[PDB]
Amino acid sequence: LHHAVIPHGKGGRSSVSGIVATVFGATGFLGRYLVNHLGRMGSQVIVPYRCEPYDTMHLRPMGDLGQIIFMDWNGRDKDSIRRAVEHSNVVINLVGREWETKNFDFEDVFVKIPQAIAQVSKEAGVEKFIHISHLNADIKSSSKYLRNKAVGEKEVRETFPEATIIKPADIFGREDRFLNYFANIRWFGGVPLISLGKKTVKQPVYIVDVTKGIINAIKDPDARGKTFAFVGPNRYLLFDLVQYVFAVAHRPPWTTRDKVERIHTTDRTLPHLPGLEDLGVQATPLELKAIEVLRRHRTYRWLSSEIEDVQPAK
Amino acid sequence: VSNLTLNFGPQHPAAHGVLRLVMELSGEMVRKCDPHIGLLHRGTEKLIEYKTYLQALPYFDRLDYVSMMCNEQAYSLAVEKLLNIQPPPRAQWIRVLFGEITRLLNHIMAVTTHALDIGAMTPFFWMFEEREKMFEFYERVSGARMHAAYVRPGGVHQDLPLGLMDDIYEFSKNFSLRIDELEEMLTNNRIWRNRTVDIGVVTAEDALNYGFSGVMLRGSGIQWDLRKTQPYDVYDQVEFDVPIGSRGDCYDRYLCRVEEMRQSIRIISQCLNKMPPGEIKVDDAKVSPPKRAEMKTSMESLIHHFKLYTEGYQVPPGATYTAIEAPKGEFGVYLVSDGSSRPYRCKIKAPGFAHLAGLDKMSKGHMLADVVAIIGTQDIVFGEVDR
Amino acid sequence: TRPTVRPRNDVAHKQLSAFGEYVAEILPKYVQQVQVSCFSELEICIHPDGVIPVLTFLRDHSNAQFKSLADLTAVDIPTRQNRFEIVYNLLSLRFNSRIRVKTYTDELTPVESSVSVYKAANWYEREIWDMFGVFFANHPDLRRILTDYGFEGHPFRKDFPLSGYVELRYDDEVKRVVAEPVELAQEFRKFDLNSPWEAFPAYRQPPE
Amino acid sequence: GVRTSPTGEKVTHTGQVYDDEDYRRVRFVGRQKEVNENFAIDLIAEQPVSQVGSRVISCDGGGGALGHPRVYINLDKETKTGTCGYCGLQFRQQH
Amino acid sequence: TSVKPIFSRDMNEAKRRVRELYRAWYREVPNTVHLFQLDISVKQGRDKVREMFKKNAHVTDPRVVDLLVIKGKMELEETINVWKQRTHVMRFFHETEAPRPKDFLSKFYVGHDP
Amino acid sequence: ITVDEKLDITTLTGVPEEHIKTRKARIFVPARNNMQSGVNNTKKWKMEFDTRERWEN
Amino acid sequence: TYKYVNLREPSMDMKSVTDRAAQTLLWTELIRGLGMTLSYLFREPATINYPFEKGPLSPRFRGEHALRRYPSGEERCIACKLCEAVCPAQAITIEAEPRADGSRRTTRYDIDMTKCIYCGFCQEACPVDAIVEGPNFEFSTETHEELLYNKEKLLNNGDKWEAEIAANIQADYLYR
Amino acid sequence: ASATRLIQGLRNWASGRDLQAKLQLRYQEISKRTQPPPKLPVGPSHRLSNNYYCAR
Amino acid sequence: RGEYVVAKLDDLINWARRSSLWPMTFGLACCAVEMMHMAAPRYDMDRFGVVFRASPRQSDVMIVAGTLTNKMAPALRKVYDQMPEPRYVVSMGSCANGGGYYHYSYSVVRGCDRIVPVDIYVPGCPPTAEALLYGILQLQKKIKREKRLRIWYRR
Amino acid sequence: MELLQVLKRGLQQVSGHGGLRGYLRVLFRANDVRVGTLVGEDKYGNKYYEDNKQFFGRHRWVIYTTEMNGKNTFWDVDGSMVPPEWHRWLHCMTDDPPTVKPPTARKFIWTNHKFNLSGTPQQYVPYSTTRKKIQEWVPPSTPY
Ligand SMILES: CCCCCCCCCCCCCCCCCC(=O)OC[C@H](COP(=O)(O)OCCN)OC(=O)CCCCCCCCCCCCCCCCC
Ligand SMILES: NC(=O)C1=CN([C@@H]2O[C@H](COP(=O)(O)OP(=O)(O)OC[C@H]3O[C@@H](n4cnc5c(N)ncnc54)[C@H](OP(=O)(O)O)[C@@H]3O)[C@@H](O)[C@H]2O)C=CC1
Ligand code: SF4
Ligand code: SF4
Ligand code: SF4
Ligand SMILES: [Zn+2]
Repeated sequence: LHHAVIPHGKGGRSSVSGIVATVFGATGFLGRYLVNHLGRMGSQVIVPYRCEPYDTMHLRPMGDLGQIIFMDWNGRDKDSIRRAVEHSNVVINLVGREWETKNFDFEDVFVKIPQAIAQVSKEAGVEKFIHISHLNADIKSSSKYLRNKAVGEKEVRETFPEATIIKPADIFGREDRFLNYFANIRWFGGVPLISLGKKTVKQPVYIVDVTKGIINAIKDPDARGKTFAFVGPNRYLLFDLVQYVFAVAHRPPWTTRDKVERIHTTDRTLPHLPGLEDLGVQATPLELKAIEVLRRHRTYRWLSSEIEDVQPAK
Repeated sequence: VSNLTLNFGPQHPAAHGVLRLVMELSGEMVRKCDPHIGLLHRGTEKLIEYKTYLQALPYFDRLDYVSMMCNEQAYSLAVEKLLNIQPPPRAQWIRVLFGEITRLLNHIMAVTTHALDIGAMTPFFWMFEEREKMFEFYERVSGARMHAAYVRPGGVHQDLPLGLMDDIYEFSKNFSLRIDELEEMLTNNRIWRNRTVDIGVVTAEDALNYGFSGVMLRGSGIQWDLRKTQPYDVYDQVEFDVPIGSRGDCYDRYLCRVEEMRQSIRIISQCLNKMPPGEIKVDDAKVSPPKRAEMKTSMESLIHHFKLYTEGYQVPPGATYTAIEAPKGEFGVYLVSDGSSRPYRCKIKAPGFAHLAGLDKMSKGHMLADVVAIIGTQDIVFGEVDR
Repeated sequence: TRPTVRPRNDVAHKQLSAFGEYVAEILPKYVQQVQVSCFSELEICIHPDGVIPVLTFLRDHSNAQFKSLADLTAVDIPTRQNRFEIVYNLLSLRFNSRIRVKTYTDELTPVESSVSVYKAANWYEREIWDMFGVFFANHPDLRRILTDYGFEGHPFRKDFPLSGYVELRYDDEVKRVVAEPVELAQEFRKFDLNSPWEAFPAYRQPPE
Repeated sequence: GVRTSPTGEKVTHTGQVYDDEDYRRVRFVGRQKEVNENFAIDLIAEQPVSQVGSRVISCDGGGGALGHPRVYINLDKETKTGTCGYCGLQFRQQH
Repeated sequence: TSVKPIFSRDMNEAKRRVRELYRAWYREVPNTVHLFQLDISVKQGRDKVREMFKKNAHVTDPRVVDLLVIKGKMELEETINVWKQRTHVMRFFHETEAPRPKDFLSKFYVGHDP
Repeated sequence: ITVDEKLDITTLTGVPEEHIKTRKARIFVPARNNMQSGVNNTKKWKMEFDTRERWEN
Repeated sequence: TYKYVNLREPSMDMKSVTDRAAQTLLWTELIRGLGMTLSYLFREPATINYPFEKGPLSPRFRGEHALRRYPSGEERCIACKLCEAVCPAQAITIEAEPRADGSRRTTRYDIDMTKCIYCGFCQEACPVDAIVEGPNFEFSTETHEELLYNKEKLLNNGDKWEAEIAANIQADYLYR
Repeated sequence: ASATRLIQGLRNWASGRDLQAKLQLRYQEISKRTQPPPKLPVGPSHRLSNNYYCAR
Repeated sequence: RGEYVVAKLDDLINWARRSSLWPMTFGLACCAVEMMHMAAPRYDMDRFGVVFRASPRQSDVMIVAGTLTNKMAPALRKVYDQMPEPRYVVSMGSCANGGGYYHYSYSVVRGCDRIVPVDIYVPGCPPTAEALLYGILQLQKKIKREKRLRIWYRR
Repeated sequence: MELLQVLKRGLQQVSGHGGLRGYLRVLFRANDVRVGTLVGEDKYGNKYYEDNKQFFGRHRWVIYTTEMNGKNTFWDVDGSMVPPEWHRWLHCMTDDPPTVKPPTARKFIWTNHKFNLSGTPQQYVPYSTTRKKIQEWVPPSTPY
């Protein structure tokens, strides 16, 4: 054994597969799914967790035995992150709230934490480090978190040059914070957005496509040192989304223009970057999965739901 | 159209095992009930084929867990019968003793849990205290609480610890008083009675075709017993008498279980009086292991030890069906032996697997609220039914 | 032979031999082989036709009753031109006796509806279907007992390994229990316990 | 006071020590690696060499009915110490 | 070679009965996929049904055909009713089976003699 | 009865998964374990399968 | 013999049916009998405080799987594989490499307490009584990992208490 | 039982006669533990000169 | 300083919430009987405040006892899946805790981890009622150190 | 008339056992408050009490006290706090306490008998024994 060298048997549930890794965050959503694929293919996992002992139990069933091992840490001091990644095939980063809390700010959450964990990543002598951020991270203003995190990718690429720095677009799934938010914003006052109308082009991407993107990126060579993004394959919707996802599924602490300007951010940005198939994985249109996650209503009639089919100028 | 389809429920607070059920009914009345069994099925009979006789025996312990030493007695009698061996007398007597003790267990459970299901929170408590005394006996005997075997082919091993029969006597002394306390707790209660009187009756010949064997045939006409007719061990000798009932009414079956508890006290008593001090295991070194004193210091004892554990004794080929009286009724294993160490194919017979198939007819005439009592009345364990 | 050995009786032996012989005289059509175990349990072999006639008989005739069906089962034996032995095991209520009825079938050849004699045969037959796959002609119902609804493959038959071909687990992807090709943490270590020397000289077969 | 790896792991009476490369070592982070602090072999040389003025002797290994089964060991060759096959405690014939 | 055929003497009536069965399924696909609240489009489900028929299409002996038909009407007899939860009806679909490489040098590249 | 005489090779699709295509089955009479002398292990044909990989958990 | 119940003649004669209208009507049997036999309440209940008190047990009781060693500990286990051979759950593992001294012990001796049914067979089969079911039931691990025992954990279990097990074995070896 | 006055009269007056073996089993009759150490017999065979394994 | 209030209130909602913890008894197989003996008078549950009541909605925590077959498993996870969000799973018996005396054949699921996450594994076959009880107590002592709220205070 | 004996039982046990604060102490400690029964051979911090034999099943009882293994505190009471021999004699295993019949006092037994290691940084983690398997080959460091 050199580095986890010899996978065994049909992948998953005690099949060794290839990797060890680690996942920061993972206490909710995208990390949860990602670990579900890593353990689902049998690899060992290390999930460092916040001081909450209880809420991580939901992640237990997906690790078989002797895998998904837990340890305490906090992003402030080196030695914890140092201790977590000592033995790893790779390491990947998922971090940060969509709002600011007390001690933490939008700065240092996408800034200092990647600085540290990437620094000790290089010092630990580990390869294939994956780092993520939001799509259309730009030095230009109108989104605090976004200019910040853009500087995040700046330093993440400055130190530890070789790594996959990958921007998904608005990520879409079961427990996610985006489309569910639109479903829950319909309440009193009816003023979520469309203040000036239009002006918003957006292409949400369904989650399993993203996480499969990460797992191919992690186990496929020539995914290192190449930055690229994810794209909702077809939809590329206007605000007609809001009235769509509001139409289907019918009808029954946050933050300011940080949040509403966040969701109001508009761009698909730059065409030339390896999109999806350049990483070799299929893409999912919105419809079916949207039904799945939405549920609700009275459930008794399948009906049609009249797909939006914005595809403006597409 | 009308009717319905309703379903089971996951547990009552005492629930032993879970069934589903689908009852096509009329307004608060069940026209058709179709129990779905097989919910808890652990696939024992496929496992036994892979493990030698001495190994597969705990399966015959825990296939029906409530009554245990009885099932032990069934499988052991099967291997002895097919293997041409007799256990020494004292082994037979001990086996009888704990047989009827175990019968006292499964009966007191069936009755009490039948109460707790229906209502009547307390009798469960009063009597399962005494049941805890019973397991206090097992823990001395076999060195564990419930599933500990303490039964082999060719006789039991590890005879009673010195001073056990005193405790046995002491419990058996006043158990009569306490069970009579239950008989005042019930039996002339207008509630319990007036809930179960005519519910789920059976015609004798009908019970024969449906193959019910147990307190069923007892309480409904058709006087029959395996204990009396086909004595399988020294259990022949001791005197006692079985009850019956003429109403076939499911109340008779209750009272018959009771009187079988009392008679079980008689059998326990006489057994304590008759106990010969012969020995535990048979003396044939190749059927059953030697005790350690002979094991060490003596060569052939060592060999028969070592092989009798690794390979295990070989049983000549033959097909046997043995049947005993177990507190749920007639229980039996059909052994099929290639001349070998391992068994080959052995299908146990679960009385619950028969009795359960009868709910179709038995429950045809009473609404579901008493379909509760219809299921609970015939002693049944869904761990034994499935297998 | 006095201690340690079961004393055997020749009374029940002669009686049961007489009775089986009798059955052979009265039913020449279906009867093939009538034997008595040396521990005295009569066992009758029957062609896979007269199961209905033979059992209709053994329930009646007033010189035999067998009102109660003890247990219905089967044994999966490869090496035979017919894989299975359907074993009817009966209980005589009046006379204190039990006799067995063996019949055979392959996979495709059905055995026809023993229900019409004994109601107790109702579930035993279904359980046989699910766990083996012997089909039963015009049974009032056929369903799955003891196995999962979507399950397949008739487990008890030796073609089916100890473990299954599937497992269950749960994952936050689909929010439902799923199935994956069986993967054991431990190999299920296999043992060869069968020793040479033919411990039993009697049952030996002629070599060829 | 067991021989300790350069990593700090305590090797065992059958040396299991992991290699610095092996990822599996991470399972000991934050939790103790358990090993019996008292080796077996170290207690064999602890024992004196028993001597018997007879030619052929027995070992019950701690008394009757508790211990290993009897075996008679041959002390004829005195250029080595005849050892029990169960206990491991040597014997010699005195001179 | 003797035999006791079951519901049909020749492959003709076999083909007849399997046509019947496929009619039944094609009836009750929408009612089920709506009934357990599956996420599959009726078209897709039907396609998997006809697929599962096509998998066995190479059989000849009408005993075997008839027996398979008994299997079919049995499982359909369980899905027409509620006896089978969302789980198994999904379990026909394989979402959580990882895609198995069927091309050689990919198989060789990993599986070492599957 | 109308026995319906029929001639074709018997095959079974009512049994497990795609393992049928890949694996070859072996028939033999196991040769006596040499370190013992006796034949009762022999005399009965057996069927075992091509083995497959195993790893250290 | 048959002794049967409920076959009786209810008397429709007077002085029986008096107490039948009294019985149905006034609930005397119900009230008196039941309410009073519960008013049997006052007997001191049987309850035991488990942290501070413990129920009875037996010298043959079966706890957890401690390995034993001789005086001047030799690792009493010879490696002879029996305890693994008779394990009805198959859960044991033994791999034995002859060590420096030439005597044979086990490299990896493992148990899955999950799989383990707590037979007692491995306690009977051991020729030297190396492994014995402990007196102590001490359990409730927080992970499925922790219930799998190395040879090492079984040793340390044996060192934690022996004179315990020595008292039990010394008591009951006459029975076995 | 524990010292009981007028409540044991209540119990004597409800459910009838009692006080033989209080339901709780807590009063003596515990056998001590094995005053003698056990010594067990051995049945037929276990004897030279009588037997050859063929007969028995 | 309010962190004193934080820790104190933690010991309040925690103190009570653990002091009661009345679960539901799933009770598949012969471990269920032993559990009932924990509910018997001798070993009685009630002293510790644990109450016996049956419904997954009222259920504080769940005891998986008995052998878990493939056929039962989905229903089990549903019973888990309509439950008060704070919840805990105690695996009783050698079977459910990793497969026990079967662990093989097919119909039985191996461990109850493969279905729902688990907290207290109590071995035994059956675990002696005392042992099961010790498992519940140790679960309480896992409830003590939850320290759940002051990390919601994010310090 | 009779009740005075009862209130003298309670008054006696609370008076002699623990004193003024002792009744509250033992009461909240263990909700079972018993008459002081003999001594019970203290050994470690935990003190033992063997009843006069007044009744079975609740024969004997214990207070675990505090500080065991220089770890935890009181209020943590559970099993395994008893050492091995008191585990034997407390469970009815044997009717003879450890001081009257002493243990064999072997040299290699633990002198601590520490707590219960579940949880905490001190915890048992299972792992593979033996030694590697196949001893992979290595290339020579000298080119050509
Ligand atoms: C001289 C001038 C004229 C004077 C005239 C005086 C005439 C007096 C004649 C008697 C007066 C009435 C006596 C009480 C009658 C009450 C109603 C009754 O009789 O109920 C009985 C009834 C019978 O049940 P069952 O046999 O199923 O029904 C027959 C239907 N064919 O139902 C039952 O038996 C079942 C009821 C069970 C209820 C549950 C159990 C209750 C237990 C506690 C009850 C006692 C509570 C006492 C009060 C507490 C303090 C307030
Ligand atoms: N809509 C979206 O959310 C989109 C997100 N992304 C990117 O994907 C990433 C992952 O998304 P998602 O799964 O929703 O992330 P989550 O916010 O749901 O999960 C991250 C976890 O890490 C914890 N965490 C890590 N560092 C800190 C810290 N310093 N302070 C507090 N908590 C911390 C969080 O809180 P706790 O400490 O309590 O565990 C949480 O448990 C995002 O960070 C973003 O870069 C991209 C596009 C869209
Ligand atoms: S008690 Fe446990 S280790 Fe011993 S034989 Fe039984 S299952 Fe195996
Ligand atoms: S039976 Fe005893 S000596 Fe033999 S391998 Fe097992 S523990 Fe070791
Ligand atoms: S662990 Fe043992 S007692 Fe519990 S359910 Fe399984 S077989 Fe029964
Ligand atoms: Zn020796």
